[PDB]
Amino acid sequence: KIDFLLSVIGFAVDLANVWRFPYLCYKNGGGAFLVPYLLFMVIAGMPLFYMELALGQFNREGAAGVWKICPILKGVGFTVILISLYVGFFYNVIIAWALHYLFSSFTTELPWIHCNNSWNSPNCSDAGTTPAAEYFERGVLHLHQSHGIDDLGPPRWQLTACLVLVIVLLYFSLWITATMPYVVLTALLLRGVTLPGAIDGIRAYLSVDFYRLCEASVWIDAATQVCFSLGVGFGVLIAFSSYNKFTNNCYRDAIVTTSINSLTSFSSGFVVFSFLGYMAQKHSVPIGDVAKDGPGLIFIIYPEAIATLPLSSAWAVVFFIMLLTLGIDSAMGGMESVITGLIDEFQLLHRHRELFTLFIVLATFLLSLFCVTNGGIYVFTLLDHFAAGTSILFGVLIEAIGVAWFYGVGQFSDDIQQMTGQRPSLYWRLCWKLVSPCFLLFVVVVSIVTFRPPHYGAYIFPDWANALGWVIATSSMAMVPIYAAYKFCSLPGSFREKLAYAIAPEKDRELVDRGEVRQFTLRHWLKV
Ligand SMILES: CN1[C@@H]2CC[C@H]1C[C@@H](OC(c1ccccc1)c1ccccc1)C2
Ligand SMILES: *[C@@H]1O[C@H](CO)[C@@H](O)[C@H](O)[C@H]1NC(C)=O
Ligand SMILES: *[C@@H]1O[C@H](CO)[C@@H](O)[C@H](O)[C@H]1NC(C)=O
Repeated sequence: KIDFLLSVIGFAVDLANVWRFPYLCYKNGGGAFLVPYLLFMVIAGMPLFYMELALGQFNREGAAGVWKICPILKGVGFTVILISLYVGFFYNVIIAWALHYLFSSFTTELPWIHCNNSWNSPNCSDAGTTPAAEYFERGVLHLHQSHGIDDLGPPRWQLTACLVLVIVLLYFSLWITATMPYVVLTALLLRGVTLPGAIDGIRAYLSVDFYRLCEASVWIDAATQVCFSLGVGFGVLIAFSSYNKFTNNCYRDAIVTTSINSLTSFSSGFVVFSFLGYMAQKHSVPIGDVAKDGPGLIFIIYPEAIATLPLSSAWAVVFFIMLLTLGIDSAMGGMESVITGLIDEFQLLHRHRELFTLFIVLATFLLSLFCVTNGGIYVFTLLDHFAAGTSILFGVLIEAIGVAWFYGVGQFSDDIQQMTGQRPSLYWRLCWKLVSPCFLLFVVVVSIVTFRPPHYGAYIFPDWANALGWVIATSSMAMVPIYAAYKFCSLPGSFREKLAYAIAPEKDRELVDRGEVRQFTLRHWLKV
């Protein structure tokens, strides 16, 4: 009971629900993003969470070692590793910013208050631009000294020192902590509720605009955010569930996890939009013109909310300590999963583990050094747009198609019944077989066909930036066909002989050899 309670609480609050969710909610309107989020969640987030839990718990192997049930579909074990590496590249800049803010918040006069600092412009408006946004973009990022993604400039030494500290802390780390976010968020929520002009920001939150529901960006954003929040599509759920006993049940875990995650996301968006409405009322501007729909929205929103609070310095220190802890936890989880999977896959990198871990850490630091330069927000935006999205949805769709069609929904249900004593009902089987793959395929095709170039406020990325982004997405996406070709060419025999062992499970060896392959009959495919 205590261990199970602490298990659900751990996944409840993370960097996805605190940082990315309000950004994507403000970008898409507020309710026109809430509707697709719930629609995609209740349909294809719980079934995939349950499927990943059961697969990991039964196979008792890592992200790549599970695929002995469909030997040809193993490139999705390296696709997820590449995706996690790409995410971890830009996942450290958030922690560097948090460290910078925590260090700079150790004073009696906060710097994001008034328009008298050396990093200000004649456009600054004290109750143009706000002092908090001007501080973030001109005294921390120094974005005004870069023309665009073409003109980056040398890295800054302060953010480089913060990055080095983050890297060493992560490497050496790789009751009180688990309850600080709840208290801090409750204080912020109460303060935002009891503020003038918050009702407008709440009305703008709980109101659906049908004109944006006919687009595609909001559907793609909701689909990607569901996977980012729940944790599916990264290969960490399978690795974690590899040690989840055998008799532990998975549907009860999935239901509670999904419910708590949804509640936390809703509360975070509520707080952010309430403060947005207050500031819009204060500055005599509409809610849609307060700030830019960029990744650094919380770093502009939250300093002002702390400033409107008594004893603002202590609250600032506590908030940024909490943010640093959350980022460290998420980064540790991702890097641990990547390293463990790579070590397990190759038996050569087992006598040399510390060297491999040091090499991975060094490479991640070197490739994350690109976002510390003057124009690093452009590289951050490009990575955020292109590392996840089409690649993660493609990997999730391939995993679902494999596990369901190529293996057997009935066989998966029989395995689950053997594991836990209860065979899944018709809702789960139908969702695994038909409902989820169709909605994933539609989203993938829509995302691929539609253009949607990235931008940062008013900067428009050139053609070569989009080409590079598509290159780095395709690099992760294209691990399935190459492994399929290698596996097909490695097996011996003829076309039928190779195809028999390429798709049948490794537990089916004694039966495929004696002229009996289950995947060669219509009844196997036509069953739900
Ligand atoms: C990209 N990774 C990040 C966030 C999503 C995916 C999953 C991974 O898991 C974390 C985690 C922490 C809190 C909430 C949700 C996920 C994790 C940390 C420590 C130990 C295990 C897992 C971290
Ligand atoms: C702003 O800065 C100037 C010069 O640093 C200083 O003299 C002044 O007192 C500050 N405040 C106002 C309200 O001008
Ligand atoms: C400041 O405002 C003026 C318009 O009054 C605008 O032309 C200029 O580009 C602004 N400066 C910056 C750095 O955005």
